Amino acid sequence: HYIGDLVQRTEVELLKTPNLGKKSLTEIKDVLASRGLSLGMRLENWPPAS
Amino acid sequence: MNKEILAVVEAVSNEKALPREKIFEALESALATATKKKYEQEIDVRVQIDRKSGDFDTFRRWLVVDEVTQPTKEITLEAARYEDESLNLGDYVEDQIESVTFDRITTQTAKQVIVQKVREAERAMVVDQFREHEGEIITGVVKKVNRDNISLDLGNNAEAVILR
Amino acid sequence: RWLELGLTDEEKQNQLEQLAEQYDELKHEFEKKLEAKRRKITQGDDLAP
Amino acid sequence: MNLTELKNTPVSELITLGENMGLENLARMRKQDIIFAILKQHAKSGEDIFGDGVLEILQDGFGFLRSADSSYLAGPDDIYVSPSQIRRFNLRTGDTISGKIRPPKEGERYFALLKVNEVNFDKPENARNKILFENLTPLHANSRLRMERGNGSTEDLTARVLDLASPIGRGQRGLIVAPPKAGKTMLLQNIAQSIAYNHPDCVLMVLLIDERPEEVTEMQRLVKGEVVASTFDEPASRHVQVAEMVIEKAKRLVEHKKDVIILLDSITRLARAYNTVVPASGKVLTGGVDANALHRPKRFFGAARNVEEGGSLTIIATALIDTGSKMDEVIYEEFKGTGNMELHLSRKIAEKRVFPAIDYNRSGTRKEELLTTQEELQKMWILRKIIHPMGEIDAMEFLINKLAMTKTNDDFFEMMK
Amino acid sequence: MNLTELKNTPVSELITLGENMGLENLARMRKQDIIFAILKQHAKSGEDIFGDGVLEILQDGFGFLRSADSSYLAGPDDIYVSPSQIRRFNLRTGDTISGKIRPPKEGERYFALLKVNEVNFDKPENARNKILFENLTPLHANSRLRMERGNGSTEDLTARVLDLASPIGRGQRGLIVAPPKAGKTMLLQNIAQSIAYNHPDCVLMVLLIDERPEEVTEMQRLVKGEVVASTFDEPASRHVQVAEMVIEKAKRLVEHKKDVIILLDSITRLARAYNTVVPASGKVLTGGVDANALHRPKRFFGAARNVEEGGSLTIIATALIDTGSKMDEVIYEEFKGTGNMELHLSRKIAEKRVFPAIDYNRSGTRKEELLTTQEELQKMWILRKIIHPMGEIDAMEFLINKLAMTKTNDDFFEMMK
Amino acid sequence: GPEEITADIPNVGEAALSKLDESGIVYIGAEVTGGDILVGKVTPKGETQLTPEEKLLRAIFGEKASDVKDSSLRVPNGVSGTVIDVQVFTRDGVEKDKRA
Ligand SMILES: Nc1ncnc2c1ncn2[C@@H]1O[C@H](COP(=O)(O)OP(=O)(O)O)[C@@H](O)[C@H]1O
Ligand SMILES: Nc1ncnc2c1ncn2[C@@H]1O[C@H](COP(=O)(O)OP(=O)(O)O)[C@@H](O)[C@H]1O
Ligand code: BEF
Ligand code: BEF
Ligand SMILES: [Mg+2]
Ligand SMILES: [Mg+2]
Repeated sequence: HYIGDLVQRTEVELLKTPNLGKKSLTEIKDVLASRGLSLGMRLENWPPAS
Repeated sequence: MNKEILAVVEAVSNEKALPREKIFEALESALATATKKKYEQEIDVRVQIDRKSGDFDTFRRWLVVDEVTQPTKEITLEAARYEDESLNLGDYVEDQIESVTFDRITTQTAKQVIVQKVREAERAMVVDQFREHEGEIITGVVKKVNRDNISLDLGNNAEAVILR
Repeated sequence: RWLELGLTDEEKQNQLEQLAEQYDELKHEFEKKLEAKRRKITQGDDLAP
Repeated sequence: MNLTELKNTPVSELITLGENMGLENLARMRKQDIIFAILKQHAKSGEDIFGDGVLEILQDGFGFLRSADSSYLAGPDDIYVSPSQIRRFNLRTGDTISGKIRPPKEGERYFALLKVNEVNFDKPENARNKILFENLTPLHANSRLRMERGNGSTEDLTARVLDLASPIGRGQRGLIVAPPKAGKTMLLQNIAQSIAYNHPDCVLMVLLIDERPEEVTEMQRLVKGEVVASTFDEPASRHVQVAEMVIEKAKRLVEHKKDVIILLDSITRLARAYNTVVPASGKVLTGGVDANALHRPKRFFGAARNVEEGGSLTIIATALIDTGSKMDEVIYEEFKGTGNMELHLSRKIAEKRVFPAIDYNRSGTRKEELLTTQEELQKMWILRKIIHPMGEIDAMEFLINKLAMTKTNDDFFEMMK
Repeated sequence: MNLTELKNTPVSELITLGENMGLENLARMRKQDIIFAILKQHAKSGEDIFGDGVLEILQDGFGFLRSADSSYLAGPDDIYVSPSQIRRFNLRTGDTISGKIRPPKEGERYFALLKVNEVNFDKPENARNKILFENLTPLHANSRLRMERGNGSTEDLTARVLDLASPIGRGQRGLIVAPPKAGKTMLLQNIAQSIAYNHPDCVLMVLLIDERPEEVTEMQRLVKGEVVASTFDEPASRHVQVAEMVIEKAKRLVEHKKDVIILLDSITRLARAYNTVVPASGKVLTGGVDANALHRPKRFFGAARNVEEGGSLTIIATALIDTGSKMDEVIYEEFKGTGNMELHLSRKIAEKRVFPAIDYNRSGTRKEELLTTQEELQKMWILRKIIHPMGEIDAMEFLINKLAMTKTNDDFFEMMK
Repeated sequence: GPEEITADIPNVGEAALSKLDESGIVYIGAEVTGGDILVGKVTPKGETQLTPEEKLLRAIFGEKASDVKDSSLRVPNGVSGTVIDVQVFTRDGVEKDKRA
């Protein structure tokens, strides 16, 4: 339910969840591409401050 | 539309200098750059139109590599065991269909790509036909003598060059 | 999609078949109106000699 | 009102009815539009219409129910059935339908179906969950079809010789190899007569393709069962149409566990019509024959089989040979090792006024052990071994003289000992 | 879920399963799409799918895995395999594959392969570095195939006479030259029965081309091994398809060091289908035969050999002669000096109710010294020299009377002295 | 010869022809300020021998369009605006273009 909870993880688990086909995966990856960030990062400051 | 693609592939000007598989690959590259211009992102796609009769059925290349840059054409090795990829390079899959190959900008870029391809084809044909006469003497009128070099007519679309 | 069943034929099936016939007539009339509108909006117009 | 009473009635009663209804001058048009206008008038003053026929599904989606007497041809008499019935009852091409129908309004001209009543002589509930034709398991014929009537007429001896040379059973394939001028028409007529007199429970169907019309009219009212025929008067399109019609009718009937029997004449003409009607595939042999052009005829001959679940289908298609062209020759070569029961009728015996001209030496049937008993088979083999050293005409006259005195094949066999 | 349990099960259990799964009306369509929808439903509610079959690579690049019971035909039941597997495991046409498969999403309709498990009944590691078929060194047959069962039934004597006239071994080429009406079907059936009862370790394959469907269904469940057959019901395209399928399967199996045995009937019909399916090359002889049209059949007959490295391939293809046309005649002439073991079945003895009708005088096998022992060969030569002055029917009945009393060929030989 | 609405207009740059589609008609919603092309009409001012192979060749290669006269209608000078609707009427027998 948070973007930062999605940036720090890869899509190997995304396809594990059922009903996650080409549409959703491509949409998420293109949205994060337009946003510049990458799918799968490494940060320790999480979540500040929630 | 397939009838028009046919009419084109069978009604080419130089059937010899431009073989059938060459027309196929030229149309494929033209429709590929058309589909590239379609999407705002950068994603490489071949059309693989049925060479003999049928219409197109595009694909979507994804370039298996651990990188993430331009994720439209990115698939990590670890997250690729699904769909029985199991490979390092060549994940050219059919995730993308519905190509439009007849609108205005697509037709213009296809005409441009066809011009480029027939020019490349005639160049390759003339060079690998008149290269056999590399040791012997060649006779022919000069097209035009420029400063850096001169260009010579050798026959049917046959060009040679002599340096300054 | 399964309007048709079977029980107490003598009158239940009679009423169900009457309803199915009404449904088929309605569908045919709708298809007729569709085709009429199609051939009206797609007929070649007369412009000038 | 029912349809068949007005279909199979003479046109004179139709003219009288149309004149009594106070209508336009009726006798000035086809029988088709005559009966169409008669049904329209009877529906305008009367109750719902009751129609019947065989269903054909086009590539368009809807269906046409056509009658048997018009050889299932297009016209005002057809019945339009929407794809909604084909989705509800899951109809198929060749379904024998009979039920209620209504008159058409503007935009339409065919009588639309209101409610089906009998589908292939069966209830729609029983026909819903059924078994497909190709999904059945073919087998060899077990119940032999008795062709001897028992009266021993002047011509039934032909059928007797047939029982002597080719034991026919439910599910067998019969190929009558006979040149022209040989007398196969009355042979098939007598076969149909005997098989309807001895086995009236199984449906009997005959098919005359590229045949003279006089024979069509004289056979359509001499034997039982619907006599569907596509004479040479029409192009090959109607021939392939009626071929599909009859084959789908037979498939549906055998799917409903009914012993179907088809009489096809001739198969070479049907294959020629197929060759000229289906588009060419490029490859062409001598005689103007295509490769795929024989695929559909082959299928048509292969549809016959003995179903293990219920019922069977027995086709008897005659191959016309010795015409001069190469079409018939290559067709007979392609169909030689196809049928499991050949019957050769040499013209040498026919031209000598010796009927039936039957080449008993070259005729035979495979797996006849499953159709006849033990001592019957032994007597048949003894007779075959006795007749084989003889020629054709001499053996034929010997068999005729030995069969004329007796009335039953059993007494014939015991007297031949 | 495994595929074969649903493939070789009767369609009734499939109908029951599809009705229990709460699906659409299933019995209204082919067995193919029935099992396709059943697998789709079981995958939607269940685990991965387990499929198997034989692989065919098209000119397109991908591959299709097809089942044996449908004679390797296209349909919803095929398995799509990407060229990535053909690049990784280096697949080839005719590879027997079995492994895990997944359901298709939009854009696709065939079950895509997930992971191979068994390739030609072997591990992919062992199959990676292997030896090609044509790279092997052919040789003569050394291990003789014993066709005598030992019980001495009413019909196994046929096989006995076969052992008397044509010693068959692993890697031999058998040509059965017999006109129609001669009784070769049950002969091949008994041969298959004996060779499966005596040698159950070697794979047995039969092929019925342009054959009646009833024989196909009665042979597909009477003998061992997958009975692949392309009846006359389909065009020649399916015939050449199944020919390549079976030949590539045999090539892969013999490359995996397995004794493969093919029974082909008939070879003249297969060559005719080849002639009409492959484009013409201009040159045409009498009977409508092309020059290159026999190249592929020739290859098919030449594939059989005795491999020195491991395993062998023994084909037994029967040539149908005496039909009237010239196609079969020129085919038998071209294949006369081709097979190294001919077996002639004259119809003169068959029509006399004397089975098996075997022309022992014209039959023989080359290099039989590498299949039989010394005294066995001496007794065979003595018997040949004794029978040769006799005719055909008399020699046949003499052999029948001398073999009926004995139960084993050894006691027969010693009693013939 | 009859006049056509093909998008083959010579003696004009591609920038001016960018407002038209492949059928030679401006897209619905493309504004125009000054005198510009909006309907690609051409008429054959010459003789016969206009073969389809010649058409597809001229569409890609060859010299300029021989017989056109550039009879295409342009928006009058000074008047501007944004196109919002296009209507087409075709005589029977003549196949309708893609915009129709
Ligand atoms: N069983 C029979 N008894 C008497 N005459 C026969 C018999 N069979 C055939 N014929 C004669 O042979 C002729 C065959 O005519 P037709 O039916 O046109 O031959 P086909 O059916 O072979 O074309 C008839 O004129 C008939 O007189
Ligand atoms: N070994 C045998 N014993 C008894 N009868 C046989 C034998 N072989 C063949 N026959 C008879 O010959 C016939 C051959 O039938 P079929 O298999 O159709 O011929 P073919 O094998 O020439 O195609 C059978 O009906 C059978 O009765
Ligand atoms: F009636 Be004939 F045999 F054409
Ligand atoms: F000889 Be049979 F037709 F197989
Ligand atoms: Mg006749
Ligand atoms: Mg046989």
